[PDB]
Amino acid sequence: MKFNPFVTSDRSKNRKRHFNAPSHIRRKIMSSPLSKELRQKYNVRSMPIRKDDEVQVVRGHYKGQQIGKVVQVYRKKYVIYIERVQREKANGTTVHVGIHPSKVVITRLKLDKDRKKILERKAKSRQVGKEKGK
Amino acid sequence: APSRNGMILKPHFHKDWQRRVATWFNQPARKIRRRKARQARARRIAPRPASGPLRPIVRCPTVRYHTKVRAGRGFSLEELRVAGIHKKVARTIGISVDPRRRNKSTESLQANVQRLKEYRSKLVLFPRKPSAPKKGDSSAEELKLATQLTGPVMPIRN
Amino acid sequence: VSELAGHQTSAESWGTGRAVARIPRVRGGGTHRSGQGAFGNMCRGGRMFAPTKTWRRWHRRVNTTQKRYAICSALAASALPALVMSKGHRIEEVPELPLVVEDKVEGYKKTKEAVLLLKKLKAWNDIKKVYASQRMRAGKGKMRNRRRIQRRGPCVIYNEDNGIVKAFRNIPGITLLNVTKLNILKLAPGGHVGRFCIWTESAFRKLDDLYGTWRKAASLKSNYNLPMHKMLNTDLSRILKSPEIQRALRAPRKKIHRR
RNA sequence: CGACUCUUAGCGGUGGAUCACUCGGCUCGUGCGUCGAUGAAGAACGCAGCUAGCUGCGAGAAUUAAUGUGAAUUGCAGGACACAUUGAUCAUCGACACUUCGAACGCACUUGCGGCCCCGGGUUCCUCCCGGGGCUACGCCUGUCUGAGCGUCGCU
RNA sequence: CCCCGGAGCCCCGCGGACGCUACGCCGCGACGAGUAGGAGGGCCGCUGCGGUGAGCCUUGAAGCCUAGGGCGCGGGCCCGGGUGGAGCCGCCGCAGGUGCAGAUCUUGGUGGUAGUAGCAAAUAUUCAAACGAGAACUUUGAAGGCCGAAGUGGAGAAGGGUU
RNA sequence: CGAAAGACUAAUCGAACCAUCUAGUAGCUGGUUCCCUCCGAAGUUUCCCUCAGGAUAGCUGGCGCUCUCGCACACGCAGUUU
RNA sequence: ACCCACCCGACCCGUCUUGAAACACGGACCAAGGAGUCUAACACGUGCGCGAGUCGGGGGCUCGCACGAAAGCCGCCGUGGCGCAAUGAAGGUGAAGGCCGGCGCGCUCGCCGGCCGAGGUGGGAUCCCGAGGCCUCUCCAGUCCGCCGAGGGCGCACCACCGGCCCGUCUCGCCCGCCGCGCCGGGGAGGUGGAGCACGAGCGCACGUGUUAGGACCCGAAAGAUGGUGAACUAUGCCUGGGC
RNA sequence: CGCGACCUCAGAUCAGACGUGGCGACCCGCUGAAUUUAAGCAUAUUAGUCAGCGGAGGAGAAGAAACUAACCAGGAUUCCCUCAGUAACGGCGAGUGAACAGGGAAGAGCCCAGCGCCGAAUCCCCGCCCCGCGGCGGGGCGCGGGACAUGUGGCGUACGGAAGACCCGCUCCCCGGCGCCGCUCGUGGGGGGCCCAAGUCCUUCUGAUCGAGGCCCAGCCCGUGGACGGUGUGAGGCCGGUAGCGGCCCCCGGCGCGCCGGGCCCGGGUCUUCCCGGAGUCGGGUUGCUUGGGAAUGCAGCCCAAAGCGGGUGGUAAACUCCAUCUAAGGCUAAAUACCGGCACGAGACCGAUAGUCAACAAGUACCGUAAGGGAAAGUUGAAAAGAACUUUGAAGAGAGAGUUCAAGAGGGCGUGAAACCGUUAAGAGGUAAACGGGUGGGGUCCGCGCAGUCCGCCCGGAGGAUUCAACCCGGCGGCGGGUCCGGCCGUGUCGGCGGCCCGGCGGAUCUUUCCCGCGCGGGGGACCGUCCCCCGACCGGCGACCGGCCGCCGCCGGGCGCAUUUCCA
Ligand SMILES: [Mg+2]
Ligand SMILES: [Mg+2]
Ligand SMILES: [Mg+2]
Ligand SMILES: [Mg+2]
Ligand SMILES: [Mg+2]
Ligand SMILES: [Mg+2]
Ligand SMILES: [Mg+2]
Ligand SMILES: [Mg+2]
Ligand SMILES: [Mg+2]
Ligand SMILES: [Mg+2]
Ligand SMILES: [Mg+2]
Ligand SMILES: [Mg+2]
Ligand SMILES: [Mg+2]
Ligand SMILES: [Mg+2]
Ligand SMILES: [Mg+2]
Ligand SMILES: [Mg+2]
Ligand SMILES: [Mg+2]
Ligand SMILES: [Mg+2]
Ligand SMILES: [Mg+2]
Ligand SMILES: [Mg+2]
Ligand SMILES: [Mg+2]
Ligand SMILES: [Mg+2]
Ligand SMILES: [Mg+2]
Ligand SMILES: [Mg+2]
Ligand SMILES: [Mg+2]
Ligand SMILES: [Mg+2]
Ligand SMILES: [Mg+2]
Ligand SMILES: [Mg+2]
Ligand SMILES: [Mg+2]
Ligand SMILES: [Mg+2]
Ligand SMILES: [Mg+2]
Ligand SMILES: [Mg+2]
Ligand SMILES: [Mg+2]
Ligand SMILES: [Mg+2]
Ligand SMILES: [Mg+2]
Ligand SMILES: [Mg+2]
Ligand SMILES: [Mg+2]
Ligand SMILES: [Mg+2]
Ligand SMILES: [Mg+2]
Ligand SMILES: [Mg+2]
Ligand SMILES: [Mg+2]
Ligand SMILES: [Mg+2]
Ligand SMILES: [Mg+2]
Ligand SMILES: [Mg+2]
Ligand SMILES: [Mg+2]
Ligand SMILES: [Mg+2]
Ligand SMILES: [Mg+2]
Ligand SMILES: [Mg+2]
Ligand SMILES: [Mg+2]
Ligand SMILES: [Mg+2]
Ligand SMILES: [Mg+2]
Ligand SMILES: [Mg+2]
Ligand SMILES: [Mg+2]
Ligand SMILES: [Mg+2]
Ligand SMILES: [Mg+2]
Ligand SMILES: [Mg+2]
Ligand SMILES: [Mg+2]
Repeated sequence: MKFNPFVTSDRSKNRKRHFNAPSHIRRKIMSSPLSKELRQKYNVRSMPIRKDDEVQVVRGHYKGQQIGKVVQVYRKKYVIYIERVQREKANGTTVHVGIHPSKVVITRLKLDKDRKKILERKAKSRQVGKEKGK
Repeated sequence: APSRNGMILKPHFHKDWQRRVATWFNQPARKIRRRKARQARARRIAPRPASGPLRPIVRCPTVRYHTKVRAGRGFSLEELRVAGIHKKVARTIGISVDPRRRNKSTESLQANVQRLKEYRSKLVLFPRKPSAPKKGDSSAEELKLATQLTGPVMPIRN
Repeated sequence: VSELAGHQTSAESWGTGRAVARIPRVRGGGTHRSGQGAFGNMCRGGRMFAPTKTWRRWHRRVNTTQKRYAICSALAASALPALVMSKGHRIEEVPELPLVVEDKVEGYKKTKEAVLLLKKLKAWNDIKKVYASQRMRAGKGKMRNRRRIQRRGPCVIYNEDNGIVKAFRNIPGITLLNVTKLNILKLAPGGHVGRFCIWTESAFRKLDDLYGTWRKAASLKSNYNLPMHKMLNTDLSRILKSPEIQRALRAPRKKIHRR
């Protein structure tokens, strides 16, 4: 259960919170898991997906073991566009098909300074909890 | 129209009463709020009784109640005078004082002096500074209790 | 429903003589809502017949002995495997029905322990059946935060939480009670009498101190004892084919004289 | 058989019931309990690269600064930026800013007429002229200055 | 002059239904109009809640439609097929904004009336051409007509507000 | 307001219009939602500023209780008659 | 169950009405909506708990409430309500009687010892006792078991009647009492008013029906009241223009 | 005829301050109806209610007795429960209607004028310096102004107070700063930020799964986390969260210690001598409203108009008289209490687009009205726009093919798509309008058959094949039932232990103060009674409350039994 008497557990409230979410908050919502490979290395479950990570689509039609680079992040549409994840429209023009970030797995991160410091913060909290549990 | 037998009864719902219906959906929320506020006040008045001050014994009025005895509002001045507590100070040691109480009979007076005497025996006056002057009790009766007294202080039992 | 609901219009009846129908109709304007139908419980817009009030007598208060009688009745039938099995609880492989346990079970701080316990005691197959029941609710309570529904599981009466109520918490189905604060809403859910519980020896001792045996007061509920029984020999089959009674009955006329 | 009419069924229309959804209501509760001449509420008129409405803002006008965040915004364009840099985008909001009416204040409501001090062009204080700036409501209190009275006195 | 773990049974007292949801099951008689009105029973029906069905459901829920198959005195119900595309029901309790033909009822929709009434105030149109997919109606030219300077002309006021 | 018609006062005048008191009151019209089963009326009484309504008797239903004995072994009651 | 045929039957519903197929009203058709509710108070019935009691509120103690604004507990458990006592306008008063023996003159009156203790008549479900049968494969003896049972009893509830007691009231009477002897206080007999007593039945909770007060089954006036908006139409006055 | 004091008055765009409007759920002061009820109506009622005006605050108002009572007396205000639908009012009709006591929530008490003493000992504003400065303050210094004796400040206010003499005991309280230490209850106060468990495991359905089966214990893994939401269906483990006395960073609060700057020489009792109270107010008369308040509950106007052992109250007018009880005509005060407005949250046996707010949407919008005001309708393609390229007919709208989609029998007002009503297709009928009830017939539509439906099941008899056993013992296991209650555990009624009784506790208006402790009372012992527990023996219900042996019976497994038995099959 949730016991904190200031959170909500109220369909209408959670959905309204979700759909009318502000960009910086959507960043967090649009997170996606690391590959087991990276999960081992960084000590981090998942990361906020970003403009030019390398990525697999895990479920759907485009479900496949190819590793496409991310193309853009349409936070309004809760979606990311990926390199070869696309479909030919009526008149031949390719159109980047949206995939939801959570149905995707990050194989290669785009590491900047800030992304580096984020991973350092998440790994540290994870190991504090393991120390507290032990 | 009345039909065969019944109390010829007068209800008072002729004014606009539904405009002034007072529901009680508060009450649980209220009861808690009081209770929190109560526990806070205890914690503020740290070793002092949660109760309040000590209050006198007093008989009720009228032939009806007469036989029973309650807590009164505060100890009279004669009762403080005889016990030998300066009225202005008595407030500072948790002794209720009203000054509007007469004192008719000497049976009610000596009882209420006895109360204050007993109070003064089983009271633990802390000194003003941690450095200990007169009046202020020993650090024994201080360490062994900086304890609050739950419930009414020296309760009256008829 | 709101006070103003339905009456926020100003609408007069066009009286008779206009054909139409003597309803109050919205006054004036160049809208669709003009000369319509206001106030009437029948009209669109309108005003529900006998709008619901807040001061409906919601709460309902019950005599204290009666409340206790119910709670004794539920306890008494938490024994009786039949009444527990009939109430659905898969109590087939459980070792003894007023199921009481060691008081390390106060100790446990992890679900891990609490589940392992339930599997040794063979009470897990109730929890298993709770998982099996988890499904979506039928209808409008879905859109009002009652979306999922399931079974009631093993009760677990404890005497003191030394950690226990944390341990049994995520295990779906389980409700934890104090002995000193029992509840008929939980001991007889659905107003239905049986329910598999799991006692802690400390708690299971305390029951007689709470409720009082037949020749001893409650000693914890001031002035109380058990309710006395109306009839003692419940098995009437043992009565009716006794020597004492069948001695004194005419022989049963049983021929069938048809027309 | 013929047309037409009636009935039933199939399929198609018309129409939007039903069912299923719900970023809305309705009710009960909790905490706090804050507007204004330092110009409120309310109104007006403005402001977007393409924008009418809703919203958001005020000539610094879909916002400036700051702090937090850490790559977008995205209908299309265009762009920026080096996202190893105060740094996109959101959020917060303590600095800055805040057109005109409005208690509404120079006097009027035409958006009309003014007065008084200072500044720039205009002069070379020559007042004009133009532009900018600052004052110019009523009531009232504490003081201040100037006064009034065959009001009550004193000295001359 | 004996025992039913065996008389063999139309009566069996040694143990007892195929039957016994004892709110069950069974037998005999009698009777059955009904407004207003009253009461009982509804395994009749609607929506939500606690219980409960190791219920049902993308291998197709709800709803909808059906010259298909049935049940019930009836309220109603169950199955088949179609359509649909995401939830829904049985039982035990509790709860109610719970069942429509009517209210010159309310809101929305649709007919017959009906291709009917009707498109009749103020004399008037015709020929050719152009454009154009297309001309009774546009435009140009030609003719014939009217308003007849108290104008069907030429300019404002108010009002409109971009006409 | 009226040289007077109760005329006119924004299609409204023998008392304008708007919002509220207001869901104003109504012994009077109208309507009042599923099935089976069982029982089943009254339009007469007295009183009423009562006569298109109430009250009160009556007539109806429901709940019962107390007894009775077809369990070879009955008292009481009647829209009769003697 | 779809269509068609034929014989017989068969006027359109709703409604008010003594009477509706009516030349009585409402109704073109379909969908959705749509009217005996809730609160309070009373009464009776029923179900449950406890019972001369019962009670839960209000308050408090136990939790951040996930379920909890629940659940539990309280010398508050009873301040208090209702109930356990009436009757009188009130001052007030306030439900026991009998018997026996003795002492006062047994005076159907006054005082002292013992015993029983809510009176009696009729009817009363039911219990209880039971003469006597009625047999047993024989003549008698004879405990055991029934079945019935004439006859006789205790008699619940309830009913009818008669007694009795309490309060009010009247009438008539004769005595008692003492810190205060008094315009003091107390009793008796016989009527008569009382929503009385005469070995208790209530309290709380729940459902039902009925009756009310509330918008009170739903729809409906003509009106009434408070506070505001309009003389752009029109009525009349005035100012300033125009026209014949 | 001047100059100077003061008094009363003006004027300043004089210096510096304040007030004005809004909101209005709650609150305070006025004002104040009528529908309505009374079955009519006028008093009454509706109601001191709606509308009207005024003014506030986070609450307001009230409040420290000119009180209750009549007691063995209580002791400010507010709130709840009760008092109580009571006392009372009332065309004594309809109807209306309090208070005290009692129990709670809370709890807090104070200050002037006066009377007096003190060189006005007081206040405001200037100006210079040091600190402090986003709630203009401290300290110092100025012959720098003014207020003030028509009275400022200290002491002091009815609970008495002052001044005096000696009885006693001793001396911390406050603020302006500047630091510093412990982050100080939802279990680290408040705010902000950023963080923290576990499957996308194997098969398989599907357009897509979050489904279905499985996975070292219902299956794997976490579980202080199986709330909720999102993600192409239904997800504890995909993502955000959720749990946690979990983490880190900011900021702010609140309280603890140190230093400085100031202020501050601040008691009590005992005896004496003095001191003491709010006027056009009380009170009366009155008229009008108001109240349950009745020969006047409260408020008013007008007239009269006080006193000081007075005055007020003491619920029936007055006189006499005793008692009781307060101390009016000046003021401040937190708390429990209220809250349909606001900001910010949480929840629901509520509504689910004719509902729920007028309003799920560009709604107080469009639109109407001169104006006050009135006031709608209107949600849904799909998982994704993949929103139909291209070919062709047409001036075009419209089509026909093609394509996308799981589907366009989802085509931009597009989920589902009822009925009325219409078009057509098929079938059937047709001069008494249609339609209907009952009864048959004919035709259709499908549905069940049968390409014999002769339907199964027992038992038996026969003829064919078939494996293994029943019967019988033997060994093992399990179950039932039984009495000898045999032996022991188990428990009901009784009796014995007075044995638990102090190693058995509660309760009691039983007793005792021979006891103890604390102040005749409280607490604890100590007797006593009632109730609940140990020891063994005896009798009895030997009770579903169990064990152990023995018996009898049953069943299963395994041995043996080979075929006049044993099942199977046709
Ligand atoms: Mg208290
Ligand atoms: Mg509505
Ligand atoms: Mg449904
Ligand atoms: Mg058709
Ligand atoms: Mg619609
Ligand atoms: Mg019948
Ligand atoms: Mg009927
Ligand atoms: Mg869907
Ligand atoms: Mg409802
Ligand atoms: Mg209809
Ligand atoms: Mg024509
Ligand atoms: Mg022109
Ligand atoms: Mg009129
Ligand atoms: Mg109505
Ligand atoms: Mg009438
Ligand atoms: Mg009957
Ligand atoms: Mg009539
Ligand atoms: Mg007639
Ligand atoms: Mg008819
Ligand atoms: Mg006729
Ligand atoms: Mg009529
Ligand atoms: Mg008609
Ligand atoms: Mg309907
Ligand atoms: Mg009853
Ligand atoms: Mg009645
Ligand atoms: Mg009603
Ligand atoms: Mg009306
Ligand atoms: Mg009138
Ligand atoms: Mg104001
Ligand atoms: Mg009337
Ligand atoms: Mg009337
Ligand atoms: Mg009238
Ligand atoms: Mg009144
Ligand atoms: Mg008002
Ligand atoms: Mg105040
Ligand atoms: Mg006072
Ligand atoms: Mg009081
Ligand atoms: Mg009462
Ligand atoms: Mg009144
Ligand atoms: Mg003075
Ligand atoms: Mg989901
Ligand atoms: Mg989930
Ligand atoms: Mg996670
Ligand atoms: Mg009055
Ligand atoms: Mg008197
Ligand atoms: Mg005050
Ligand atoms: Mg809609
Ligand atoms: Mg709709
Ligand atoms: Mg709506
Ligand atoms: Mg819909
Ligand atoms: Mg739609
Ligand atoms: Mg729809
Ligand atoms: Mg489809
Ligand atoms: Mg579709
Ligand atoms: Mg559609
Ligand atoms: Mg849809
Ligand atoms: Mg045909």
